[PDB]
Order: sequence, then C-alpha cells, then structure tokens
Amino acid sequence: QQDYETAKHSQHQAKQQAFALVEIVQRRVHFSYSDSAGMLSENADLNDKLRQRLEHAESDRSRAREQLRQQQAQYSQFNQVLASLKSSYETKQDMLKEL
Amino acid sequence: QQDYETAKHSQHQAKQQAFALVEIVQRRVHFSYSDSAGMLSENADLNDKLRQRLEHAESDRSRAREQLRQQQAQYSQFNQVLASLKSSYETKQDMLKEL
Amino acid sequence: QEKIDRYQVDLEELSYRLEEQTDVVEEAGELQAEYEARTEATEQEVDELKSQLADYQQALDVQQTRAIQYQQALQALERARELCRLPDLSVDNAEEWLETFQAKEQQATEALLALEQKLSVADAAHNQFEQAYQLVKNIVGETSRSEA
Amino acid sequence: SQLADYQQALDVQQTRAIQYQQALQALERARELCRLPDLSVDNAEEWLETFQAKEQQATEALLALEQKLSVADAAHNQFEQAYQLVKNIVGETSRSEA
Repeated sequence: QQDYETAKHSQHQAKQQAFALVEIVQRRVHFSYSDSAGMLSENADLNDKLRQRLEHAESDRSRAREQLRQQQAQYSQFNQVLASLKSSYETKQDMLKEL
Repeated sequence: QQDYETAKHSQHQAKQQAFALVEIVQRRVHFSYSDSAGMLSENADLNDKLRQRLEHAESDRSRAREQLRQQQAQYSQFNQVLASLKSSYETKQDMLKEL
Repeated sequence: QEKIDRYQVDLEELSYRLEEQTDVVEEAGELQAEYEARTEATEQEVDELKSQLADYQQALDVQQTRAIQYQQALQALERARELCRLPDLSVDNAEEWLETFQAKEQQATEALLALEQKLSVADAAHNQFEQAYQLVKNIVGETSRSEA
Repeated sequence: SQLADYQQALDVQQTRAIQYQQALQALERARELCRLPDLSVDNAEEWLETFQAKEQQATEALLALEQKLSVADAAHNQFEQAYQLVKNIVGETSRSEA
C-alpha cells in the first residue's frame, strides 16, 4: 500500500505534466500572434482597491464559514448528550409515577 | 498455474476498465465545461453567456445545498436515535448486573 | 430468575437495534460526505464564475483551460466506451457501470486470492499428495484423486 | 457584482492582444513544472509525447501495484474475519493462537 501510494503520486504528477504540455500545444496558436499589444491600466486604481476590499470580504466569509461549520459541530455533540439526558429523565419520571 | 495466469489477465482487464470509468467520474465536471468550450468559441463579447452559466450554477448549488441540509437533518436524527439506544442499553445492562 | 430472563431478552433486542442503527448511521454519514463534496465543488465553480465575471480581465484563460478539460473529458469518455465496450454510456449513469465493474473486479480479485492461497499451498511436495491418497484409499478403498 | 459593473467597460475591449500573455504564463508554468528550461513551443510536442508515454507507463505500473494491493488487502480481510470469528467464539486471543 505504501508503494502504491507512491506510485499514485507519481501518476498524478505525470498526468499534470502531460496536461501542461497539452496546454502549451493548444496555446501555440495564441503564441503565434504574441506580437500584438493593447492599452492597459486605465481604471486600475479603483479596480485594484475594490479587488483588495473584495479579498478582505472573501477572507471574512471564509472565517465565517469555518465558524459556522464548527458551531454546527459543537451543537451536534450537545444534542447527542441532550438525547441521552432526555431518555434518562423520561425513564426516571415514568418510573417515579409508576412508584 | 495456467488458470491463475488467466485469472490475472482477467483481473488486469477489470482493473483497466475500472480505472477508466473512475477517470471519467473525475472528469464529471469537465463535461459541464461543454458550455465553457462553447463559450470560449464565442471569441467575442460573451459576458452574458458567463452570467447565464453563473445563474445555472447558482441554481444547481442551491439545489445541492437544500439536499445537503435535509440529508444532514436526517443523519442527525439517525445519530440521536443511535445514542438513545446506547443509553437504553447501558441502563438495561446495568440493571441486569444488579439483578 | 424469570425476571432476569426477561431482561436478557430485552438486552438481546437492544443489541439488534444498536446494530441496525449503527449500519444506518454509517450509510447516512456516507451520503452526507458525498453531498458535502458535491456542494463544495458546485460552490467552488460558482465562485470561479463570479471571479470570471467580476475579473473579466481574467481574459478567458480559465475559459481556455475549461475547454481543454472538456476536450480531454470527451477523449476519456470515448476511451472508456471503447475499453468497456459501452457505446450506451453517459456521465450521469456511468457510476452504475463503475460499481458493476467494481463488483466484477472484486469477484476477479477474490478468485485470484483463493488462487494465490492454493498456489502457495501447492508448494507441498509430491510425497504428501501420494501419502494422503494412499491413506484415503486404505481407509475407504480405492478412490480417485479428484474425489480423494 | 460591483467590481464586475465597474470593470464592464474596461475588459470588454480586450482586442485579442492581451490574450497571448495567458500563453506566456502557461509556457512558463510548464517550464517550472516540467524540468525543461529549453522547453519551447516548437519542441514542446516531443516533450508532450514523451511525457504522455511516461504517464501511461506510470498508469500501467499503478494498475500492476493495485492488483497485488487488492489481493493482499483481501487476504488480510479474510485473516481478520477469522480473527473476529475466533474472538466471538472464545474471546480475546492473539493471531498466533488463532
């Protein structure tokens, strides 16, 4: 299994290299007109600042999602113990009324 | 020994076929890129098609989200029930011990 | 004593219950994980398209990569339809044939496993087979090696 | 969405002229990923075929390892099944005693 894990890693790397070479072959045509050029950086300032703000928002969203998942977790466990206490109380309450 | 080499060849056939099917399972999403391949063929203004693909992906993601939420509720349910049985067993076992 | 017996029965019952619930829980968690992965992939693609539209300066590079991936997937699907000899095949239902051939491969591997054990025990020299054959003959009378 | 709206006019007029830098990045990314500093879009096809040959060889070796891995794992599975049967019948015991 150790050997097969290593072999699978190697196969993955070989596949990635082959795909990269295929990408070069496909984009040879785009390289063909590499001499072309165009205007750039017209509204870059506001676009860059907004990109930075959006990156901050995305990072905050990732933190929020992680906290949500974790919280879900803890909630889960708390439910799992509450189910056990519900059963023990109910059975004892039934047994007290029976006594 | 002859039958065993034959069985090994059959196992190799099964291995290659299963590996191929698994590979297409991985490329499952890539078949969704048929829109991407068609979109890329636009070679012109294509933001509207990008927005349509994004809306379709939003619909699919919302469907998957609802599916996941209801399945999570079902699994939770299952989990609780499993715990309630655990407690009931523990208690019945302890009372067998005592009697 | 009878009461104890009753409790015994009860415990057996809950054992069974527990077993079943265990199994159920296992399958439910499996499905939960599968749908988690699927939803995660869908939302990643959604975010990628969001960036593509927001960052239209992306300049269809991701679009080019996705088209290349689509062509590769077409090639892989054709290759599987060839190897598996299943022109009747689709991405949506390929999972069914995948699990079918998983069962096929499991059968082949279990076969070859029994075969590996039999070959390994075949290292026993010629003398043991002869001695066992003659012992069975002397006990029951003349018998064939296959029936021995 | 707001960034998309702001950049609407900016990125529409791409003029297929900033398209080729993507090819540049792909070529460079292959250059580091593929240990071929001389890798040129001209000679990249020989590298493509050779690396594809290596990939298929790797897949064949992977399947060869997978066969033996599966048989070994199933043999261990039967070993374990014997172990569980013994434990259930008698209780705790080592594999040697099995």
